[PDB]
Amino acid sequence: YLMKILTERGYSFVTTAEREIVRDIKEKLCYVALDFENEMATAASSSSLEKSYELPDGQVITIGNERFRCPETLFQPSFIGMESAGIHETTYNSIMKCDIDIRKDLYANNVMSGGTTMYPGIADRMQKEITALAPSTMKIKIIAPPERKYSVWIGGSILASLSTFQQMWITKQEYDEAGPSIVHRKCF
Amino acid sequence: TALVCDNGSGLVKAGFAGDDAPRAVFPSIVGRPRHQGVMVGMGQKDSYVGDEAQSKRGILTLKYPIEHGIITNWDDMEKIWHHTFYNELRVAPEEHPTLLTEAPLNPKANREKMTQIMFETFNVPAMYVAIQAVLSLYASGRTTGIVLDSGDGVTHNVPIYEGYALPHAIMRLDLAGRDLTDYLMKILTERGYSFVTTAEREIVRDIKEKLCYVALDFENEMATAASSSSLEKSYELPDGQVITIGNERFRCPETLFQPSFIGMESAGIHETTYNSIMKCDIDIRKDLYANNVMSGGTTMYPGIADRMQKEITALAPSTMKIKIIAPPERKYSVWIGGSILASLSTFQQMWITKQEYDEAGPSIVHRKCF
Amino acid sequence: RVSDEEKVRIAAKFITHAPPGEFNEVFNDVRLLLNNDNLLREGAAHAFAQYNMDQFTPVKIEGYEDQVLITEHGDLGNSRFLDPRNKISFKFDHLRKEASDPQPEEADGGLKSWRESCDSALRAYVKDHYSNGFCTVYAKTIDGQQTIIACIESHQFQPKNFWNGRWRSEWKFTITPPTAQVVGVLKIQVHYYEDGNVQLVSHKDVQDSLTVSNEAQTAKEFIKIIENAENEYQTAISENYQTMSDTTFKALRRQLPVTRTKIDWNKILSYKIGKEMQ
Amino acid sequence: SDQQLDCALDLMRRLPPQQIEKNLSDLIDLVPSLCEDLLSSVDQPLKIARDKVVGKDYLLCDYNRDGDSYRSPWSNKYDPPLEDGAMPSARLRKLEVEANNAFDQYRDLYFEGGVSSVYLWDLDHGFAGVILIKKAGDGSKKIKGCWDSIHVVEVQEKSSGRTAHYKLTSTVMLWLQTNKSGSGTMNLGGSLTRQMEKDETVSDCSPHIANIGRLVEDMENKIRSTLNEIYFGKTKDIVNGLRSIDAIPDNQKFKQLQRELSQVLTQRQI
Ligand SMILES: Nc1ncnc2c1ncn2[C@@H]1O[C@H](COP(=O)(O)OP(=O)(O)O)[C@@H](O)[C@H]1O
Ligand SMILES: [Mg+2]
Repeated sequence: YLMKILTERGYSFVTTAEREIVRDIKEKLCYVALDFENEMATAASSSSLEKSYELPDGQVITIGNERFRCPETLFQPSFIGMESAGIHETTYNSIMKCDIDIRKDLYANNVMSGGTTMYPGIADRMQKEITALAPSTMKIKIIAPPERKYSVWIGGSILASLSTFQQMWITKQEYDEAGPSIVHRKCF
Repeated sequence: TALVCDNGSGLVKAGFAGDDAPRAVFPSIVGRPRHQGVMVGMGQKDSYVGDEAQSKRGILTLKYPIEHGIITNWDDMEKIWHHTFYNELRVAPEEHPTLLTEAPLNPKANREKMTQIMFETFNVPAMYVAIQAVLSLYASGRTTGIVLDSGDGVTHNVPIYEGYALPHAIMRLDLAGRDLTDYLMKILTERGYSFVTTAEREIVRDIKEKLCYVALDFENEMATAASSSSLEKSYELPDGQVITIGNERFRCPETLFQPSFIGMESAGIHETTYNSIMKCDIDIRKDLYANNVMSGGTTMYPGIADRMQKEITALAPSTMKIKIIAPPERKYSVWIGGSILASLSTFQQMWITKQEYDEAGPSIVHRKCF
Repeated sequence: RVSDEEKVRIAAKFITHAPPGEFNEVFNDVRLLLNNDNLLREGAAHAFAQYNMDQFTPVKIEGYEDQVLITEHGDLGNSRFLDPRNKISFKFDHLRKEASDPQPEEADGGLKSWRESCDSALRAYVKDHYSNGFCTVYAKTIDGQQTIIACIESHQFQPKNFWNGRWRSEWKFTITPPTAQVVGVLKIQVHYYEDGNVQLVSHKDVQDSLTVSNEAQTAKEFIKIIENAENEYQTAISENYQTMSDTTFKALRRQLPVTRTKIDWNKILSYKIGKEMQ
Repeated sequence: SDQQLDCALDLMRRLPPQQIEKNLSDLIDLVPSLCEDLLSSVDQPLKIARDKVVGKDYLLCDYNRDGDSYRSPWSNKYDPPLEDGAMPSARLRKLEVEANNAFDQYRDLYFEGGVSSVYLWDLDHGFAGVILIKKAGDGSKKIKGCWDSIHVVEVQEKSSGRTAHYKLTSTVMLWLQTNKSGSGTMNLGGSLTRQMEKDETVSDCSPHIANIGRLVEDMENKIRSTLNEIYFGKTKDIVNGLRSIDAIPDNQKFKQLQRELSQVLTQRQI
């Protein structure tokens, strides 16, 4: 989507090598706005949100409001034509499909993981959206660790270093006896 | 000429009282545009109702006004009733009394707002509200028995003795064909098929209506499905792709008998029926066991009568005769019973007219009406 | 063995804990387990009277209608009781529950104008709400002041359908102008034993106040507070039955686990692993 | 003789199901001759003992009793310490530890607390087991009541071991008490007893523990649904049938044309 909307300023990226360049631009320059309409208004009003980036051939590009339109698709999936709800609404629907007595602890222990949760505005925006969706007497805490780009691996090392996980492996003899369908029996 | 309208959670069945079949059967959906309109030589509406939504669902977001039996959106229900009265029946609602249906064990404000909307916006000479399972028993030519009414939003077990429903034994299960469609959408992801959009939900509904069935023995059917590909069936998508399902044909309706498949606390329809029978007095239990009547479209799976017979025979005492009646027209059975009730001679003095509503207000339906 | 006095005491305990309707079966059980008729007929004879005075037993007398209630408030001694409406005294047989010797009795005229006004409205209320309902109104002086006691009873003994039930209600207020305190004790006991066994015992104490005026208005106020207490008690019992499976029964055994699914018995260690990481 | 035993059973059957131990304590001093008879034929709340070696509680019944001592399932030792007691075989003990672990997880998932015990012993061809579950209410969270459950399983093998026959019988005792402002006190208690038989295939994909736990789980869910719907619902109906709002001489005003509608509908159907 950033590759598509970079053509508004005349920057055309086509090949699969240039997709890596656009990904690097997204990792370096994009951020999540707290309020999208006020951010669009202050981007149109003044040239104070623009940033510059240098291409591998030395050319310099500048983006002003593509910085927060690119991760707005996580909150408004209709930008790429998708009918689904945002990540905040998906979180609220996941909490509302649980038991009613455990929703307090689920609302207080929201954990963000992965590389797409590394934009430097996403925790406050998610807090505002969930606090809008949740009832007014509930406490909402969203936890974003600084090392959350590698969090599946750390918990995997924790799980693999445990004494009671050593019986949960799928051994070779079990694969020989049961074929490649025991992974639906021993693994969740 | 009276009007019989069955506003279900998934379909609307409306027609004239006295006919043997409904004249307008259309889906209860409102579609709204999703994309950018670029051509100006076009009709370019903003809301599509019924079949016009289903013929345009690829550029539309579909909404059901009724969710789990209760009415969530009243503007969309107004649109549904307007399309029913003026476009599918071509009638004037100022001249015809209208019979309406309502699921049992429902909030009273739903009936209040139903009467208020039908008397203030679509002004009728008279109106009446009836229970759906009682009409389904009336359409089957009997006055005593238990009705299993499973549709798009609710499943109900209603026992009726001498034309009167027994309200202390009415059982409600919040599982019907919409939950089965969503569970089929969930379990088609195992074979690699992704269905997300509201338009593709109708495709999965068509798949469920076309290919699914009820296994007599679930464990043996899962054993035979994992031994050979004799149960795999193919379906052709609207875009020409061919999908194949082998054991999702009987796992999806098993949520009717094992409701924990979608994460619901209640018991299956067989235990629900046995509980509804067992709450009644002993001298009517023989008549209720002998007169099991199925109703609605969710009872149209081609294995449900034999399975229900086996399970109720297992639950009941061994000296009890179990007979389950599944009429071939049970997709239209509330409407036929409403047609029978509205064409009776003594029913014509049970209409709630407009003058009594003026003298009473939006609370007469709890005293003159059931 | 143990002394016969201890056996009499525990037989009286067994008799006084009998469910409504089931008296003759309990009597048969104790008379077949004790195997001594002479210690049962006279050694424990106040147990039968105490059970009849607690269960609010209605007895149909010869002649007049509206079977009267056997309470401890209308006890005359030598197994005699009184009827405040019929102005009569009779002898009650607890074993066969039979009324005999209906000798006339005369009460003082002070507690008469304040009694019939409450009695007529209480009979109207019991006819209006209770199906098989009986009611009695007593009026007597205890703490230097006359007071009114109301007793309401309804039983629905159906042994062929394997269940019995009983509603009892007692109300009391001391007549003293300009205001008085009403105190009510409400009891329900239900037994149902078709294929297994289930019992319900419940009681509620309600305290309120009312103003004091002429007899008709204070009778109407007494009926009004009785209605507004018992209606809320029955509605609260129904709403408590509505939310049993989510609040109180879930505290003993849940219907489904918190995963909302049945247990995968091939993956017990996968449930056990998740609690070992603080 | 036997008539006295039947009278005692019918006496304590219709006693309130909250004081079963207290009512049984002062019933047995009446006739202390059939004390050994009725204690193997009535249902009682379970007893909790503590294994000091492993630090866990374990339930006491008549299937782990050797005279007066009781065998612990966690440490396989008696308390008080005797010698040459009744013991399972090594295969049976290896089955029993897995059964105790699985039913501990079952008790954690479904009961969220309480004591569970599983005891196994050998038969002529198969093996039998008793599963005891006890849960009392949490006093810190203002819950008063108790649940007791006894399940007896008999397993008969079929030589080759492809399939096996399971027979289950269950007894559940229960009581609850709530104290609320609008309702006062509310006591509800009773007991149910049910049976089940089923033949099932046994392999590496489904051992004996999975089959027994599946049968016990289905039976417990069925008994809980039956207790909530049939019995408490009948009690609610009896309560509503004793006293009624929507007055009896006033609720017949809206049942006048209903009789005419019913009779002309029966005319139409005939
Ligand atoms: N042949 C069929 N097999 C299984 N389900 C069906 C079949 N035909 C219709 N249904 C289901 O019946 C449901 C609606 O039936 P019906 O009771 O007539 O409408 P409503 O529920 O709105 O009253 C639909 O959700 C549909 O999935
Ligand atoms: Mg319907």
